[PDB]
Amino acid sequence: AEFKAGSAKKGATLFKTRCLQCHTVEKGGPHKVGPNLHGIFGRHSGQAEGYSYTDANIKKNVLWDENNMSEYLTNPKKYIPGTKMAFGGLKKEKDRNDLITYLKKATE
Ligand code: HEC
Repeated sequence: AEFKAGSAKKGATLFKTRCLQCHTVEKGGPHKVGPNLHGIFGRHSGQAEGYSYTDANIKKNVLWDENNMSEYLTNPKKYIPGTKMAFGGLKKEKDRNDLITYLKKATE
C-alpha cells in the first residue's frame, strides 16, 4: 500500500519508456511537453521554474512525496482533475515503487 524502495535500474528503464517523452530530470534540463522534474520532491506542485502549469495543477498544491507521487502516477487525471498531463498511469505497484526510487535520486 505504502511506498517501498525498489530497483532504480528498472525505474530508469520505466522513465525512458513512460516519462522521458514529456520530461527531463537534470538541473537546468529543458522543459518538453511537461516540466523538468529536478527538485520535485519536497516541493509544492506547479513550481518548476520556466514552465506554465494549468490551474488544476497549481490549485492542487500538493507537497510532493513518494506516497502521493505513487497515488498521482496510478491515475494522474483522477488525482488532479483538469490536468493536461496526457498519461493514463502506472497501474502496477512494483513499477511505481521502482520508478519513484529512480526519480528520488535522479531529481536530487
Ligand atoms: C506526456 C506525454 C507526459 C508523459 C508521458 C508524462 N508526463 Fe508528467 N506531466 C506532463 C505534463 C504536461 C505535466 C503538466 C500538467 C499540468 O497540469 O500542468 C506533467 C506533470 C507532471 C508532474 C507534476 C510536476 C509538478 O511540478 O507539479 C509530475 C510529478 C510528473 N508529470 C511526473 C511524470 C512521471 C513520473 C511520468 C512517467 C512515469 C510522467 N510524468 C509522464 C506530461 C507527461
